[PDB]
Amino acid sequence: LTADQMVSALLDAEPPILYSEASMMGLLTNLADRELVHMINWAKRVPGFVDLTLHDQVHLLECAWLEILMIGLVWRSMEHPGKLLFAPNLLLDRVEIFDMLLATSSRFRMMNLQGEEFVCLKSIILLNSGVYTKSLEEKDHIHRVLDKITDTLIHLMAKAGLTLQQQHQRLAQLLLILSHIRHMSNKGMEHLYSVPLSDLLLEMLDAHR
Amino acid sequence: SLTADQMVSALLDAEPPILYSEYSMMGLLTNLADRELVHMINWAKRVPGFVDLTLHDQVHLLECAWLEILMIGLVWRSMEHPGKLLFAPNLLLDGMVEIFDMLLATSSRFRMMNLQGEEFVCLKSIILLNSGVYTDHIHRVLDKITDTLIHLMAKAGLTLQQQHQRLAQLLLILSHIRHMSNKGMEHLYSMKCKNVVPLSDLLLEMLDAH
Amino acid sequence: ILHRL
Amino acid sequence: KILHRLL
Ligand SMILES: Oc1ccc(C(=Nc2ccccc2)c2ccc(O)cc2)cc1
Ligand SMILES: Oc1ccc(C(=Nc2ccccc2)c2ccc(O)cc2)cc1
Repeated sequence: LTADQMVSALLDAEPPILYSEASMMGLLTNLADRELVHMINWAKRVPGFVDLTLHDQVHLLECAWLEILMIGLVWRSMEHPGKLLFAPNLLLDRVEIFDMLLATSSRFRMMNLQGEEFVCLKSIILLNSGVYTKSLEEKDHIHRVLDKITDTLIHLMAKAGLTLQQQHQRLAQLLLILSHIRHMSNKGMEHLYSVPLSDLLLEMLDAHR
Repeated sequence: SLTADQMVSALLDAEPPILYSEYSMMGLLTNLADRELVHMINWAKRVPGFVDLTLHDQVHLLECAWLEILMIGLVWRSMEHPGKLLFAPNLLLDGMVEIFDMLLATSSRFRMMNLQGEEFVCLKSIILLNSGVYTDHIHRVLDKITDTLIHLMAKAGLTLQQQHQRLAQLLLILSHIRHMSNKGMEHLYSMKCKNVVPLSDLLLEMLDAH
Repeated sequence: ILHRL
Repeated sequence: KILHRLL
């Protein structure tokens, strides 16, 4: 597929924004449980994901599901400084994880992240977060797709009028954010492992054990 | 104010030495890590832009990145020895086993990409400055290391398309290194509480920031 | 569950 | 702290 065609696919494969119904975590747990169903269908619509073996698909979703939930939250919370928009009817206020999420959303704001860039970063997380942990061609498949998303990201920056120096700088700035997203995810699941969790959410938690 | 070639030379120069295991398994690793940390701190102060930071910003970056920096070093040393991890030249190994597989998978990645030492020192610099930037000068330095990485790739006769792709697959490694670190510290904190194999004083302080 | 979906 | 000392 082409870059413009790749962007198009991700943009209308995009999951909807859901609404909210101890009680705080109960609401977030419920919200996350319904989002996961839409995430799975979104993942299957991510180009290259269905080409992977079924077990390889489960693994990628088990590793990245909270990352994907958090990069979504961070995106929704962009235009609302000092607050986190878990749902349009559920915006939270001022804990360490909360500060990091807020700091991440402020970074996207200051970088003025685009929706086309956002859907690429999210697809990258899906494919990359569990790409490492004989089966080597599926791994090579994911890399070639990751390379395609990379080119796609470069295309967008170049299309909007950015230097070759600015393209690689913004590329680095965005990809380094994912490191924090991974960090916020790991700290998040450490808290969730330590409010009733749903059956699907229990399975997602028993992949990080 | 430094050039790319000056940046690279400065980082290969401040490169910490490869230590040996003073020869229970985690005891040897804990001891090895503790000695490496002393060399890491002096390496950090020689990383361009780090000394310009507040002394309280320096402590913080080290507290967040120390295990990442340790693990990316291990992964680098284990490159030419697939299926095994080279903690020390005299300590080569074959709930930590999950972390081992990830470290092994990361080193296989670097070998498959044929990571260069000049790229390695840049990545290690990036980890130090980025892993705790969230929680304007650091960004400028991070941008400088980015341009520095591009320079190295370009100088090796690599496509502009190949540069953006290699730069990407390199920075996506750091996400895994972050992951391995977070999982590692979760394990190290358990061993402290279960009072199995004692962590050193400096290593205890590094743990009490997470 | 994830496999079923 | 020990970390501040070695700096
Ligand atoms: O069981 C839970 C509870 C909370 C979360 C989320 N946030 C946290 C909060 C604290 C720790 C970990 C995750 C979350 C993030 C983004 C969303 O779009 C929806 C829910 C997910 C699952
Ligand atoms: O107290 C410890 C024990 C082990 C480690 C290491 N990593 C692990 C391994 C398994 C679990 C947790 C950390 C490690 C990594 C790289 C080095 O150059 C030296 C030691 C560090 C400190």
